[PDB]
Amino acid sequence: PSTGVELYLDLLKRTVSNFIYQDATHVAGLITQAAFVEEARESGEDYPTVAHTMIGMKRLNNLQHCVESALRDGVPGDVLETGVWRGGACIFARGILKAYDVRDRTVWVADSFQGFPKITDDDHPMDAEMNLHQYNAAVDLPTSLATVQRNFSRYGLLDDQVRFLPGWFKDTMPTAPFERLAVLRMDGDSYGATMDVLTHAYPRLSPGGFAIIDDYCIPACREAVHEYRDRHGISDEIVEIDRQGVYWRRSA
Amino acid sequence: PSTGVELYLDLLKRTVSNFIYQDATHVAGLITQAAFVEEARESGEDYPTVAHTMIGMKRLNNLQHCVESALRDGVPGDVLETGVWRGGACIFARGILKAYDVRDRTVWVADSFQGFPKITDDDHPMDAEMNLHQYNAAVDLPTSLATVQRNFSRYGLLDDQVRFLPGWFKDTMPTAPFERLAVLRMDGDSYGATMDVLTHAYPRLSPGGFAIIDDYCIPACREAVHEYRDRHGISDEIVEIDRQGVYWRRSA
Ligand SMILES: CC[C@H]1OC(=O)/C=C/[C@H](C)[C@@H](O[C@@H]2O[C@H](C)C[C@H](N(C)C)[C@H]2O)[C@@H](C)C[C@@H](C)C(=O)/C=C/C=C/[C@@H]1CO[C@@H]1O[C@H](C)[C@@H](O)[C@@H](OC)[C@H]1OC
Ligand SMILES: CC[C@H]1OC(=O)/C=C/[C@H](C)[C@@H](O[C@@H]2O[C@H](C)C[C@H](N(C)C)[C@H]2O)[C@@H](C)C[C@@H](C)C(=O)/C=C/C=C/[C@@H]1CO[C@@H]1O[C@H](C)[C@@H](O)[C@@H](OC)[C@H]1OC
Ligand SMILES: Nc1ncnc2c1ncn2[C@@H]1O[C@H](CSCC[C@H](N)C(=O)O)[C@@H](O)[C@H]1O
Ligand SMILES: Nc1ncnc2c1ncn2[C@@H]1O[C@H](CSCC[C@H](N)C(=O)O)[C@@H](O)[C@H]1O
Ligand SMILES: [Mg+2]
Ligand SMILES: [Mg+2]
Repeated sequence: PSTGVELYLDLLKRTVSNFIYQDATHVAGLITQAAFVEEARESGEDYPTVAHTMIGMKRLNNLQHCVESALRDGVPGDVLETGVWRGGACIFARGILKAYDVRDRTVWVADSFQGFPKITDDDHPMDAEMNLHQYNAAVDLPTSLATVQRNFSRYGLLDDQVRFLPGWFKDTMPTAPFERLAVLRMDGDSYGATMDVLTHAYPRLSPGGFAIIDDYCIPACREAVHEYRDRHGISDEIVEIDRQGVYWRRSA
Repeated sequence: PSTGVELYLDLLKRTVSNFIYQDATHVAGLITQAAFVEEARESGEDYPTVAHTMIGMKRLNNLQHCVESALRDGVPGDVLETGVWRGGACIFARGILKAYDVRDRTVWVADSFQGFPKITDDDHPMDAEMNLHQYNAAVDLPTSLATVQRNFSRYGLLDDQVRFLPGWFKDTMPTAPFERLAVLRMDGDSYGATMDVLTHAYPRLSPGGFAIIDDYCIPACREAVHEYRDRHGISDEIVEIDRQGVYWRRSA
């Protein structure tokens, strides 16, 4: 990075993922030690105790790629992340728009702001077995709307181009008041959250727009992706980002 | 802030002072609670447990003012900080040069890298009384050269335009290899450290350059400043920054 924009976006990635102060990770899943590990934060594989995003540098770089490509190529629409936790990825998205002085696109921040949902008999069997709800406390996942707003304000990026969609995706997505998306970033882990958002938000993704599946390594997530793509006859190349995420670019 | 440069430098200030994650302060001096207090970090009056600078937002803004004015006005010379702790103010200084693609100026980082010196019989009576050495561990002040280098690297700002002057100022300043300074930032607290640097570095401060006295609220520091100014017939207006620091701009 040499230009002001390049320096800003580089620093913003380093800051939301907190390579700057390198906070400890929660101990959960495959992470058995609390110590900061560079490689884990680089590929977004730990559970930061303090950092504002857990998606890591490779998926932040991907988000930047997708937003910049949409801007460059004149792909119409907003940016939506479904599953935002402390807000770091959406903060970075808003910063990208800020850096290029884009005044006519919005970052939509969608989340229960309550962590993973309690499982009921309505849930897909794979979601029920996985029961993501059980690790809400373990990785400090429930994060209120007020806290996420607090966090945008800390980098000076809380403004009218950031809009919030509080609630469960099955409830908020069908009538969410955006008309077009240039980037749809899905990070809700489950079959349910993935299918909710593909069903109700993907049709508003512009041709040339990007669909990012953060959690593709999770079998329930991946099953929703393939079910949805099969149903709609979507054959757009699935491109791998790191050990967790993939994306495709919508051809039509 | 709206340009890439403005956004970058704004974020860099917020990051080195850690308004982003808002670390606790040490409980020392007039600070009686550990909790982050916005006003205290804004004015640089606490003792951050994690942040890379303790000078606060107002004195960061002042440093930016002085460096940008020197660049704008074509004042020749490098930037020197005497007393750098974890390096945050010097990191920010390097960032300013980076933002404007300045390739012909250096940030000089001068410190014992060991905290305040033990008092000897040679010390000024006010320094002996104050005995700053007593506070080293309490506010985690001793910070090694390796750690400071580590810290610049985290921002991507460790390069050949950052040079280090390890040692006591009375030892390092008289023969420090720089020829001219555009900004001289003094943050060594004591009569001794202030007089060391005024004596041996100030004569290399260019006309139009800036002399920043971070610690002017400390009587021993202020005593050195007026003794030095009186000796050299310096009458340049002393301008307040906040409740600790002042600066003047050199006319003669
Ligand atoms: C710590 C929280 C995570 O828990 C996990 O990562 C939980 C992984 C469990 C422990 C695994 O199960 C174990 O596999 C071993 C090979 C054998 C072991 N024996 C005893 C049976 C067995 O316990 C995995 C394989 C369980 C299966 C069902 C699975 O795929 C679980 C996924 C759960 C992911 C949980 C949510 O993590 C999310 O992962 C995404 C990839 C990230 O992007 C991020 O998404 C927002 C993250 O959210 C915190
Ligand atoms: C905890 C470490 C600091 O300890 C301090 O901050 C020391 C504060 C002493 C205790 C103060 O004295 C007290 O003032 C009260 C209002 C009343 C109280 N009664 C009993 C009289 C009285 O004790 C101050 C006013 C003493 C005078 C001599 C002074 O200015 C002290 C300077 C010593 C500063 C110590 C070093 O702090 C440095 O202060 C600079 C202003 C900062 O920019 C920063 O510089 C690098 C910082 O370094 C950690
Ligand atoms: N069905 C659902 N409806 C709404 N939010 C959901 C949901 N299932 C999971 N979530 C939310 O999905 C998020 C997954 S963590 C998301 C990580 C985030 N993108 C980052 O940058 O770090 C959590 O905040 C959780 O509250
Ligand atoms: N006589 C002396 N010679 C060299 N370094 C000294 C010194 N007296 C004090 N110091 C150093 O002065 C520093 C004061 S703290 C400086 C704070 C720093 N400018 C910031 O941005 O946060 C300490 O790092 C200490 O090691
Ligand atoms: Mg994920
Ligand atoms: Mg000071």
